[PDB]
Amino acid sequence: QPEPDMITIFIGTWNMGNAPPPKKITSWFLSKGQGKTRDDSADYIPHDIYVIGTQEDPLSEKEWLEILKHSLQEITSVTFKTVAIHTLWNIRIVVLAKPEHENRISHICTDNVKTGIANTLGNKGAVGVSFMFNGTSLGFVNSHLTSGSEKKLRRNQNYMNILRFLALGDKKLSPFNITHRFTHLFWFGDLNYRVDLPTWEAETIIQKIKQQQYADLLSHDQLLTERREQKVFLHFEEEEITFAPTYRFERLTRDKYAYTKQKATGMKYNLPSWCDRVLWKSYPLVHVVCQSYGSTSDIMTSDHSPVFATFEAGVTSQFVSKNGPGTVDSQGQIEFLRCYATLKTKSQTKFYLEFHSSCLESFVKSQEGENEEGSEGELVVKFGETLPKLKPIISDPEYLLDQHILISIKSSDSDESYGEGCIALRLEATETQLPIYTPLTHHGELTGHFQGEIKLQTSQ
Ligand SMILES: Cc1cccc(NC(=O)[C@@H]2CCCN2)n1
Repeated sequence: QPEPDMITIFIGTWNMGNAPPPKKITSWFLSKGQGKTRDDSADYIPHDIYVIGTQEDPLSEKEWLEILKHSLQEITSVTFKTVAIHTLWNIRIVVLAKPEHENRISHICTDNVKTGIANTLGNKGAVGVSFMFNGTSLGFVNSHLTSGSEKKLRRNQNYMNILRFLALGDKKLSPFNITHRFTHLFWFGDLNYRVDLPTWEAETIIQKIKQQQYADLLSHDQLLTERREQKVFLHFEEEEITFAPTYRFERLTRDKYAYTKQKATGMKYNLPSWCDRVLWKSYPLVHVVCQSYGSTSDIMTSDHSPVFATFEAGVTSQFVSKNGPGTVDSQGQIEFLRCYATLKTKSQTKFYLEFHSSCLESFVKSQEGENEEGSEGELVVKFGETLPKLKPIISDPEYLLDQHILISIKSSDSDESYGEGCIALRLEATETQLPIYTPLTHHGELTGHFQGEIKLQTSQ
């Protein structure tokens, strides 16, 4: 039975509004409703992995798992296995996988982050799951961010706290946050970003939605504008939105948006918004294709509609050679040539690099670089041809060209990372000097760049 080189992943996000679900929720898992929807001809084909994020979820874990499994079994005639379930307050993540994937799944991790301080601490935050699928690391974050149209900056802060503090994936990747630990990272939830238009324009917005004319609304969506200004979700992707705003509906119909201020809302307006979102970030040159992104039309127990997204995701096999794992394969080498980091920092410490990758027995520390001043103010750290030659565990090009090198640039004085990035080994040529590049981030914000040349030797 061959190992797969691609799987499909379902991501769902639903703010259930503290109400139990209706008896049938299959439309969600079938990607049917509004937006980019799934072909009817695929309805019986199971996804490999289903990841369900809920917010304002009133059910017990047991109650929701029974509904989910019975839903999938009705669609696919497959009894899915539970990979993980984790709940913080009313924020929950469930990961289910086809039983044939049991032997392929390992290193299952869960964690949560509570985002608020005092007043603000006690119901917002995030849950997450990670695991390995054969040679591929997968991370999943369900976040419920701060509500209210005038709190976009709090939402951005909530995002940075979650990616700093959520402890998923390989703890040996100590310089790296979740935005660098996974081949594929999916971040979804009730992100709570709103369409920023005047209150007086509510009925105009409703009209636009009834005409399915979303362009002048999406141009005011706070998540799209904050992303375009590099204030949040730097280096993540989102499919184009082609479904109506998923909040705030009157319950038991989808015919009415309930936007007007009420005591129950804290006297805040809830103009129709795309609160409920799915974003992803995959390592460079790994296959990831969104095959659906939309909302259901027939699940009406909440003031939100469920959102679905599905993905093709490239995966790699576990590799065993005569040599690695458990020795190097001297037929393999990675040389980083004429590299330099450009940093935005005002500090004047010396810096060194660390190279981390599951193609190495353990991470590699470089010598200190040579600091120079850039023409426009910047620190430039030069490494020359001084960098340690990296010795991968397997030299077979079918393995090595699918790997990635994580890079951290660290202060000699503090051993703190000033920037993290990732380089693909999916090169146009081996035994050939080729340009490489990554942006460098720290706490998910841009802090610099790393560029230079690579020379990769494989057994071919
Ligand atoms: C589908 C599923 C759910 C939960 C766990 C797993 N698989 C594993 O944990 C494998 C079994 C042997 C060691 N690792 N698969």
